Amino acid sequence: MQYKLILNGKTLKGETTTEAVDAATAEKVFKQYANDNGVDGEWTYKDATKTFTVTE
Repeated sequence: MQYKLILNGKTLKGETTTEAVDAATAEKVFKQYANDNGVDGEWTYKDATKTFTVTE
């Protein structure tokens, strides 16, 4: 499924997607994508719109 990630912060902001087979994999990959770009923050997940949010 296409999961989404929303980024709120100053180091990084905007939206990005990933095709992952479930929400555990999608979570390892988005958190990898955040560490790549310097992002440290708090995470929510919303199984109803398959969407992750991280806010710095």
